[PDB]
Amino acid sequence: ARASVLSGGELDKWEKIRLRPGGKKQYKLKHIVWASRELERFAVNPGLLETSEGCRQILGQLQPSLQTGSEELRSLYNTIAVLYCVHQRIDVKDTKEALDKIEEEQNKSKKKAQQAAADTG
Amino acid sequence: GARASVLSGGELDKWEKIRLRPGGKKQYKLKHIVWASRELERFAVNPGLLETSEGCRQILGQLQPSLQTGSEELRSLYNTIAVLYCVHQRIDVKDTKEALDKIEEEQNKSKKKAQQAAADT
Ligand SMILES: O=P(O)(O)O[C@H]1[C@@H](OP(=O)(O)O)[C@@H](OP(=O)(O)O)[C@@H](OP(=O)(O)O)[C@@H](OP(=O)(O)O)[C@H]1OP(=O)(O)O
Ligand SMILES: O=P(O)(O)O[C@H]1[C@@H](OP(=O)(O)O)[C@@H](OP(=O)(O)O)[C@@H](OP(=O)(O)O)[C@@H](OP(=O)(O)O)[C@H]1OP(=O)(O)O
Repeated sequence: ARASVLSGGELDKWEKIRLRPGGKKQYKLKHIVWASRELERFAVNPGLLETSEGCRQILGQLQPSLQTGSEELRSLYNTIAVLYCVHQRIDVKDTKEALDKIEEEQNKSKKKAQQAAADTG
Repeated sequence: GARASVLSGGELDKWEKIRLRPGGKKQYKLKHIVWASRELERFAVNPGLLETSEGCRQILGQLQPSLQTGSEELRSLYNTIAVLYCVHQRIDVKDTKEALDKIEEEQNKSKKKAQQAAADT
């Protein structure tokens, strides 16, 4: 699960992203292996880490449990959030920025969906 | 019509400076409150809920699922009540677009303070 999930280029940008905004630990291979084993624990298909859409669907499954979520649950969500941004080639420098951008991309997409339907005709 | 129970004095003078469209010339008037009031009755929604920040919030939650497929009338009604909410909340807006952006920004920050409140146990 250390070569199927990310490409070579994806990995090099993965290993520069910091776990927390003002911290110097960064993401490693071990966080990919861990998230993989975690999803199986949660009865989720780990193969979905391999793509943007797969990651999106995982975050959709996990979102409802996020506010009451344990630290393990929150760490798993944040990791997959960073993976999604990587797959999308959205630049991020830490976990918080990936969450902000995913939030920003959900608003943009819902906006364009409303404009597209509204201007239909 | 009168329907002068919805906005106070300070609120009415802010209402009438807000533009219907972000860079437009027409601004909200008393006839837009009268109209929104009658529109809600026709949608079988309590128009007295226009009189408070909490009332407008509950209306927006009622109408939101219908928004993407809504007609111009439905969208106009939603937009009008989004501005009223911002007026009641003393959120400074200058047009309908900004009112919608700030409601979304407010929902984002409440959901994350709630996630941080629980996350700190
Ligand atoms: O390959 P390097 O010369 O070692 O520089 C890279 C990198 O810069 P690049 O993206 O151009 O490779 C980092 O930060 P960003 O530029 O992505 O913002 C980071 O910079 P910091 O000094 O701020 O940490 C750090 O430079 P350095 O190795 O001197 O500490 C990093 O190496 P790391 O990714 O392992 O931190
Ligand atoms: O006669 P006024 O009521 O004083 O209208 C003027 C003004 O127009 P003038 O520059 O010609 O005086 C502005 O609008 P524009 O003509 O440039 O479009 C301004 O507009 P904003 O609301 O965007 O700030 C505002 O209009 P409003 O009536 O909404 O307050 C403002 O005068 P006030 O300082 O009296 O508001």
